[PDB]
Amino acid sequence: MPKHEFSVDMTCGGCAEAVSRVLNKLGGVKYDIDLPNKKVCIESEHSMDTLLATLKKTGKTVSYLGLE
Ligand SMILES: [Cu+]
Repeated sequence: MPKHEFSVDMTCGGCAEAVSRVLNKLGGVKYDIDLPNKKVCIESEHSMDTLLATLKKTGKTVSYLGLE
């Protein structure tokens, strides 16, 4: 499917807010958000690639994990 975990840095909550403000702008995405483990579980018709170059605009320590 197009289920896409990214590990990120949100060592302060505002990074999750920022990430949301990023990804939301994409539109079709939805994304669950873990703060303590600093992760975004994105599930999106828009591919991991499309996600990457969007999520990248946060410029956190974003690292993409496997595709489900
Ligand atoms: Cu932060």
